[PDB]
Amino acid sequence: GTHEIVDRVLTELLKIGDEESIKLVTEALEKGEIKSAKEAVEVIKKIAKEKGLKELLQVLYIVAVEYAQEKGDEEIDKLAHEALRVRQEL
Amino acid sequence: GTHEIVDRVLTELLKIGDEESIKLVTEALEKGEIKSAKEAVEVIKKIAKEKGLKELLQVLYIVAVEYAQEKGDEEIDKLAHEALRVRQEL
Amino acid sequence: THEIVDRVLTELLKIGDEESIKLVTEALEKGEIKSAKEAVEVIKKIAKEKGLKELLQVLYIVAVEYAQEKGDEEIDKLAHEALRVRQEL
Amino acid sequence: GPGGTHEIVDRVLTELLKIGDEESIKLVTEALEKGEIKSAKEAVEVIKKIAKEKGLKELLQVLYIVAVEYAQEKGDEEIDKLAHEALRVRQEL
Amino acid sequence: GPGGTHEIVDRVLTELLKIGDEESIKLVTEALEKGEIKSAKEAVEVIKKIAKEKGLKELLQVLYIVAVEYAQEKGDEEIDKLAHEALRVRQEL
Ligand SMILES: [Zn+2]
Ligand SMILES: [Zn+2]
Ligand SMILES: [Zn+2]
Ligand SMILES: [Zn+2]
Ligand SMILES: [Zn+2]
Repeated sequence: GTHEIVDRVLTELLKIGDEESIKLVTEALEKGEIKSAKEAVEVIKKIAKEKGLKELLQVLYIVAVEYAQEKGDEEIDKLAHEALRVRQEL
Repeated sequence: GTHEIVDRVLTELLKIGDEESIKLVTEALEKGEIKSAKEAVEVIKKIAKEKGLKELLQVLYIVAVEYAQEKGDEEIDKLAHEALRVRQEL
Repeated sequence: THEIVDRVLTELLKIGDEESIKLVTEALEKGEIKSAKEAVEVIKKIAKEKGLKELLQVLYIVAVEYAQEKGDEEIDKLAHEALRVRQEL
Repeated sequence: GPGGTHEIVDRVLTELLKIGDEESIKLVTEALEKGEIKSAKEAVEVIKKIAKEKGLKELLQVLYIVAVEYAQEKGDEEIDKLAHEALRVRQEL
Repeated sequence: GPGGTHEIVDRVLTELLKIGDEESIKLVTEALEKGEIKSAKEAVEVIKKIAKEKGLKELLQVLYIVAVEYAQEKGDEEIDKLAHEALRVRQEL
């Protein structure tokens, strides 16, 4: 759950070589800050808004919206769209 | 249903950085208008024909034929081919 | 029923082959393609006459993956003919 | 049998088209039409030797990828061995 | 056994071909051929170690992706933990 969102975000960040978001996301994971898939999205969303990381929010939208689709989870879908909104409003 | 079409369109728009189409599509989604995948294709195709958005229609054709293929939806398949006809007539 | 032509147009789009999209969509409009086999035959014939190597490339890939998916030996045979027609242009 | 034959050969041909390698395409399609390839294992073996003879590191790369993924799919340990062989041939060129 | 070893090693090689990392391909094939690997988990540890000692950032990126997806497939928390270690080792290189 936690790792399912986080690990995929990490993988997608490596593909675009966003090394700073990789560092920040992994820290949040290791700080014990993530206990659910839902928690992963809000934490990663918050981090990206604070540091102005448009590509992190793009990755986050894609990963969460597919996780929500795959699991039938309406809450994750909401956070994914809200991530893009943060991305727009940067 | 609705989000099945819209969310993949947004994901594909993100992959090519079509920031203009992303604005319009999430705007259409947020406006509570779209109640079905068929309405999703209709609204996006009409947006993109009005604005002359070749890349949106291409993404629309692909997302909608593959959705119509998966679920057996003759109406959506028709709408995808109409998306493509408008694009070629741009 | 026309699974093959849909996958062909998606691939033609990526390479921006608007002429093949046109000619392929025309064949679809007229009711010509009602099965996988007729999909490959009609598209291969159209690519042979109009001299479209890129269409035959796309058709081979699409047809051969379709054949593998469904275990359809006649489509496989058709896919390789389209490749041969390409190699002789 | 031809089931495994075309799974190897057709995916190799698909990948060669993607990189535009007409030289390999002609070499593989002619070996297939000449009856040189009657099983998955022979496909790998024939394409591997063709590529070694002509120094086609790009064809061995495709062959390795297609063969090891087929070997994992079918649990075929002989395809897997040939696949690693293809990679070694590529590496020694 | 050899199944899990090759599921890890073979995909790493596949991904290394895609980025053209011939230095890593050689070091990985060398470790495979030397019977130094009995399981998927050992494959990850040995590849992670080589990549640390030779400073191979790209091998570690490939290793994380291969190992973390294998771990998800197999419900294998030990291999997941290795995958994140591989990313940390890359961060310090
Ligand atoms: Zn993990
Ligand atoms: Zn959604
Ligand atoms: Zn259609
Ligand atoms: Zn074939
Ligand atoms: Zn192997």
